[PDB]
Amino acid sequence: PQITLWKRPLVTIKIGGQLKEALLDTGADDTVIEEMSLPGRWKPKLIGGIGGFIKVRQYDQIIIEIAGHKAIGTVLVGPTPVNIIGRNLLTQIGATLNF
Amino acid sequence: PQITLWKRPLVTIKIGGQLKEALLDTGADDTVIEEMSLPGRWKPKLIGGIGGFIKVRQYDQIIIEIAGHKAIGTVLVGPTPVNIIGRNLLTQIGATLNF
Ligand SMILES: CC(C)CN(C[C@@H](O)[C@H](Cc1ccccc1)NC(=O)O[C@H]1CO[C@H]2OCC[C@H]21)S(=O)(=O)c1ccc(N)cc1
Ligand SMILES: CC(C)CN(C[C@@H](O)[C@H](Cc1ccccc1)NC(=O)O[C@H]1CO[C@H]2OCC[C@H]21)S(=O)(=O)c1ccc(N)cc1
Ligand SMILES: [Cl-]
Ligand SMILES: [Cl-]
Repeated sequence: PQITLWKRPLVTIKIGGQLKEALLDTGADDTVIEEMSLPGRWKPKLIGGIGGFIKVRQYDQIIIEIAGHKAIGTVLVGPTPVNIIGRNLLTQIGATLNF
Repeated sequence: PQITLWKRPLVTIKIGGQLKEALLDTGADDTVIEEMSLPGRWKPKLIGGIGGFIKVRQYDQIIIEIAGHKAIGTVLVGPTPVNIIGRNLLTQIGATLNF
């Protein structure tokens, strides 16, 4: 699609066999999702935004469907107030900003 | 332009006589920058992100050039780690997210 920005750019995602929704966020370097179970080994990380830092679990090579488009990459899990799709996955679906 | 997301989508911004850069951020409702030169009195506001909530300085009716395009609207000054152009101004310059 072509998504205008009068409201938050939220899309349906599928991760871990579950349908969720997430914000398409060109300001986020990495994808961060609310607490859930994912396969494989994780590594502890910190991410910082407005507000300060949070503790997250880093899982690698996770399959996610974004608005019907498959992407595979790193997913961070932790206490974000909203699920966020960052640039590491937006690049895999060929998302662009246009003006 | 049609901007890919392999690196941060930074663009030139001009406010008054000051040339700066800022992140085009579809995940930000509001535009927030770290400093503006001699901008006068502000109105207090709070905003929240990953991390928690911060006090910012709200300024209305600011004329800002964003990647060559003129916008007029609200700019927040506060402790943001990177200057961000949020949706309140992205809509004025006709930006859309595409995939
Ligand atoms: C501040 C940015 C450079 C970075 N952030 C992405 C950003 O889009 C967040 C994404 C976001 C969105 C909602 C809640 C928390 C975080 N937006 C945000 O803080 O916006 C603030 C200004 O406008 C307001 O509207 C939303 C909150 C306020 S972030 O969420 O801190 C972040 C940082 C690192 C990663 N990997 C993922 C996310
Ligand atoms: C996304 C979180 C689950 C990540 N964890 C953060 C941790 O502080 C959580 C933060 C936390 C807090 C509440 C709910 C989930 C996670 N605490 C926690 O798991 O506490 C456990 C012991 O008490 C039990 O009750 C709460 C969960 C259990 S962590 O994996 O230990 C970890 C630690 C350090 C870093 N940098 C990154 C990750
Ligand atoms: Cl530019
Ligand atoms: Cl002043």
